[PDB]
Amino acid sequence: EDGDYYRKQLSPLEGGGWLVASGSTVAMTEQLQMGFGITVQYGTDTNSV
Amino acid sequence: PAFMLGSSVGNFSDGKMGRFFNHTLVLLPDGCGTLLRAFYCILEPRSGN
Amino acid sequence: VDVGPDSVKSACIEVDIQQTFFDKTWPRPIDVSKADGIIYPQGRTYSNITITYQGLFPYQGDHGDMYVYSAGHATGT
Ligand SMILES: *[C@@H]1O[C@H](CO)[C@@H](O[C@@H]2O[C@H](CO)[C@@H](O)[C@H](O)[C@H]2NC(C)=O)[C@H](O)[C@H]1NC(C)=O
Repeated sequence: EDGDYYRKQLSPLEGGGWLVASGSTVAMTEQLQMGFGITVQYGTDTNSV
Repeated sequence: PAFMLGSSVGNFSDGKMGRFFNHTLVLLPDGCGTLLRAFYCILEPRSGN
Repeated sequence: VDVGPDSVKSACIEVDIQQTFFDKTWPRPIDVSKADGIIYPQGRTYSNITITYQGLFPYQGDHGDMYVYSAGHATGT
């Protein structure tokens, strides 16, 4: 559900304590939409795409 | 050698550190020095002697 | 999304903790002038020329995390 709080106790190897989060929710649009991110890599490898 | 890599770290049942958590990877050599079996799956500790 | 077997009944072979024997030394630090384990430029190559490069390296002369493996106890065969 919306407004949910997440919390997990952590170990001293990462410093102990808790990792926490808060989350919210959004319902549908009629036409369900998607987000795309596109990133090319220039000279890292064989230029083959 | 064999290397196992992850993000979560936990301690064992007796208290010594060593468990890990969620998706993780390990590589395994075999074939007397030819076979590199590599994966990033999930472990499942066995509860025997 | 994979497939793979499982080995035996849940009864692990008896592993010990005897690092005291394993804590011996064979000191071998690294040397970049000996080119001791350095990544090559992953993107392109050059020839007969000297170039600066920003990359992932170890510090020169480190003593590292040397380990070693060994067999277990045995009696005869
Ligand atoms: C690689 O670079 C070296 C350094 O310049 C080249 O060696 C020199 O080449 C010139 C060419 O006339 C000579 O006059 C110099 O005496 C050379 N230097 C030494 C120390 O001998 C070398 O020729 C280059 N290699 C290639 C294949 O081009």
